[PDB]
Amino acid sequence: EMVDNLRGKSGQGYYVEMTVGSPPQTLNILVDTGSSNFAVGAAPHPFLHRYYQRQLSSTYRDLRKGVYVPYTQGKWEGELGTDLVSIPHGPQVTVRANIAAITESDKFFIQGSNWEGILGLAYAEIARPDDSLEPFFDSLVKQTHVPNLFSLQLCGASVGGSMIIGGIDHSLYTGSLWYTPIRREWYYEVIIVRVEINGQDLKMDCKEYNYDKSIVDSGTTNLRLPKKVFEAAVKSIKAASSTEKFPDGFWLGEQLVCWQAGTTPWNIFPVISLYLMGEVTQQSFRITILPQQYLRPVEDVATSQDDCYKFAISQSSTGTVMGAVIMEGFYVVFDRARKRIGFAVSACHVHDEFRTAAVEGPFVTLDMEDCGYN
Ligand SMILES: CCc1cn2c3c(cc(C(=O)N[C@@H](Cc4ccccc4)[C@H](O)CNCc4cccc(OC)c4)cc13)N(C)S(=O)(=O)CC2
Repeated sequence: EMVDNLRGKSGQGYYVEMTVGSPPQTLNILVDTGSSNFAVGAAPHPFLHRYYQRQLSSTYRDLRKGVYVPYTQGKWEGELGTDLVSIPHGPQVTVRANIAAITESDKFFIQGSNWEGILGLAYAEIARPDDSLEPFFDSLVKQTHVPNLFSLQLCGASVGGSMIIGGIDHSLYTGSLWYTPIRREWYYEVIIVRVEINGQDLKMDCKEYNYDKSIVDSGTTNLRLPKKVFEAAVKSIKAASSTEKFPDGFWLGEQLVCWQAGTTPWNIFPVISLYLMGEVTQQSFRITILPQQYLRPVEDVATSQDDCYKFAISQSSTGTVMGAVIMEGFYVVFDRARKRIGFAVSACHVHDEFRTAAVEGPFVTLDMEDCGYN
């Protein structure tokens, strides 16, 4: 019943339908494992088709406290309160939850995105103003009998997917689920132990891959990498694809690359393998990323004699972010109850006739180094 309950536009997030207040007000809400505040547009905005009207909800309670939340992209400010919330195509329950009513924002809402708010699915430790503001999923678990776990199947301009709350839907993946430990419960922080481009190790001290943290983040589009790792990755992808020369602006994500419709040279771009820490000492597994994932299609009727793409790997000063283009084609299980993240090949997996995205292991390392940065 919960399958295919996500929609979205490429590069603009995935959202689920929710209702807030009594009587229920329907809003589309972006699913974000990279933050912990539930917030909704609550005042008119040029890019909002609708917004939360507190005056029409008898169950709304003002907490008489303001809140400000800056993301990597965009920021908003709002007023804290609580109200009743439901998920029409999720669990059939109603819970009272904290809600930030967004009254002002900057570069947060996206023109034509079809969502009006954001659902932060991470832990209280990174909630604003502080960790006493209980996140939605915590409220959901406390107030209902829903198991402490959710899974995301994000599929690759209209896109779709499934958010399954309370369990795992085996129809959504094939093969085995591999688990990596959640290192610390704030973001969904994980540990990358090795990175290869077309089978070739980048050969860095593995702490570099996790400077200063690595997270799984559905609310971020790109694979974001620490500067040192980003430069190494680009050098290696350039080398692999050297049969064609692209403008420096493409690698900086400032420019599109286009080919005649249907002629994208996928084969000249390498597969990227990210090895994640396993649940056993010095063991790991890898997820493999095809160019069909990290070259993101940019839909534009004006350019449609061609297929055009943006490079969806970018530089970070705040650690590695495994964003939506990494999650796409995998079934990702956020197993909060057992403090682990599971990965499996998704039913909507990425592949052509030569290569397939994969989740595989086990791999062993002799080096006994802890790859966590802290
Ligand atoms: C999906 C819209 C989007 C596009 N892009 C990006 C983007 C970042 C974020 C981003 O910051 N997303 C946060 C949520 C969000 C979703 C839609 C629109 C605006 C923001 C996400 O929560 C980031 N999670 C890490 C983080 C960083 C800083 C403060 C936080 O506070 C708790 C959380 C969103 C987009 N870039 C930096 S990027 O390199 O992935 C490429 C462009």
